[PDB]
Amino acid sequence: GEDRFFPLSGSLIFGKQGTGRDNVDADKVMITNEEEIKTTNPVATESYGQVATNHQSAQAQAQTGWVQNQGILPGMVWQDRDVYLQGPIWAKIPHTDGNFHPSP
Amino acid sequence: DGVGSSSGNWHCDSQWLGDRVITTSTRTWALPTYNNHLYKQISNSTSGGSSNDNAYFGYSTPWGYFDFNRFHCHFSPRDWQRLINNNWGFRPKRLNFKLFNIQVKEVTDNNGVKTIANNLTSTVQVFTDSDYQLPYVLGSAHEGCLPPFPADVFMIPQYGYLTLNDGSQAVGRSSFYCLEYFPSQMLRTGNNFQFSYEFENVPFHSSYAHSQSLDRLMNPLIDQYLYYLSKTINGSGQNQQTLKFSVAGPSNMAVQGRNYIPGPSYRQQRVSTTVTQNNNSEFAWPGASSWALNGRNSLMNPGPAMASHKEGEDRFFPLSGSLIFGKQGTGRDNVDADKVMITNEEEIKTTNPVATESYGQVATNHQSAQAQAQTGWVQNQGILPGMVWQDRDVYLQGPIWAKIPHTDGNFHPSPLMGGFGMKHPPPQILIKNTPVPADPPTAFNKDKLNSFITQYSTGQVSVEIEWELQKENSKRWNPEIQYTSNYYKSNNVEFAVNTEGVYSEPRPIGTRYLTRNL
Repeated sequence: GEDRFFPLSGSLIFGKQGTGRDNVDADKVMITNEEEIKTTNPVATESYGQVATNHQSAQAQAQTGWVQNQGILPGMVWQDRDVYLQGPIWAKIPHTDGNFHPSP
Repeated sequence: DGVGSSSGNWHCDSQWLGDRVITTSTRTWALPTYNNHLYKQISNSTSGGSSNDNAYFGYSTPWGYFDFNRFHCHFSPRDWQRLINNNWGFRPKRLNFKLFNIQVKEVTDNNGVKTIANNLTSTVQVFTDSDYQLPYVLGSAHEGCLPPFPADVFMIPQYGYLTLNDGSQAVGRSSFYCLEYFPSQMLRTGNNFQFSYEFENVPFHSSYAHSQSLDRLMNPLIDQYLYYLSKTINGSGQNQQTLKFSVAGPSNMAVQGRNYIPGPSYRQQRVSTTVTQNNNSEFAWPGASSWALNGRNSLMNPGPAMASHKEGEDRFFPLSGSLIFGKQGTGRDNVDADKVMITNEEEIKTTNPVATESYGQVATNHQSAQAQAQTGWVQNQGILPGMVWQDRDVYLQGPIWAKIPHTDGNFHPSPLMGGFGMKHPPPQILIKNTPVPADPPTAFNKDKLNSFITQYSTGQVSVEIEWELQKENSKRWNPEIQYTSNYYKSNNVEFAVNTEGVYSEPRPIGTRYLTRNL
């Protein structure tokens, strides 16, 4: 319902034909939208959720904090970033001891 | 096959085929009588009731076990060099264990002089647990392995295990195992024991470093076709805001986009070797990263795999994250820093974050015209979908394999201390002197016989492991780092015997010298 904003560094930004190198106006580029993927995936600009930070008691109220980042859990499901016609087809998975879901 | 014949010969050699090396090694051992032929339960309360966080309940057995889980057992320092200089990766394939030339000796102690005599008919009994039914203690990096130097004689360690407890008290689920209830193989002098084992397929260990870091994978000559937000404020003064974009390229290196990110981090406290720079407080236990289980804090010893000293400053090390090996002839407690050997993670800093430093930074709120942007620090990070790392390095003094606990699920079960995690590892090999009782009373008595004969056994073991090698294909032009000996003169030779006969290993030796492209 609000498309006015976008994640700072999380979005893909493509330039329009004949676009300068530096300090080009917002209308010179093409900003990518993640809208489709919001069913399985959290909003990039918002916290993942909320979690209890202490134990309640008769004396103590319950305090809960914000989860800013979250790793994988065992029940967790997501999708990969969308494939644009202006974007990369493949990538090389670095050769390493271990990697998780090596999708670029 | 008799008393006079020999059970087997001494076969110790390393034969290097192109793709595989076979390391045979033979030692001679001495097996005492533990617990006076008794099972006994042990707890903290047996040692002392001082700690809750330190609490245990378990059983010590008369049995003892062979442990060959360190590389120095199977490799000479020259064969380790030949391995780590010429090969990218190595993996174990098969294992062959022989036990032969067993000889049992009764100690008859007369109060004038203690006398030792050979006992021909006595037996020693040996079984391997191939069903992994007994608790598997080998993967814990306990002392008691084969000695590194083939000429030493080693005493076999006593077997024991821990089970569930609440405090020092047992739980209904705590299980008691009778090692005597098993089909062991009894054998006398003139009998030999052997078995073979084939390692389940595991990934090669990486003996290579990386020749380019994860954050520089790009072409330094060419721009990306993607843009970043370069400027927001359009100038000093009120109401100056402009979204301005720029092509990420060689000029601004950091802001480029990347397909992959470094591995997870669990932050460690940073301790400096030079002692004046450290805080004047007991921060060891209080200020250390730990993990709690069942209301019980287990200090986080090498949990993740992370670079140690960042770069250019090696003076410090992660508090509990580093591996610390002791030098030859080192005390048990409060030994000085120069008595031990501190391991360096330096190689792995290309794909992995520095252990002592935060993983990164993250936005903690939404900006607005009224509100500034606040960002916090990420102290620990889990796996993400684009995340890449490497495993901790394999030292010649360190563990070869570990047993992956049998559980519903696990992620990348590589042992955090090092080596090859295995669902079914090489089976434990347990050995005990069969008891010979002293003269029983002439009248029958219900009570079990508590009087035995002082006795011990000897013999030789042969541990033959077959390895699989991944050879260096590297195409780089310039020469490569290798492991060398310091040419400069010294009173002694490194990795050689002393004047009084004490063998020692001067420093730890990792596997990562050769490099490879990331």
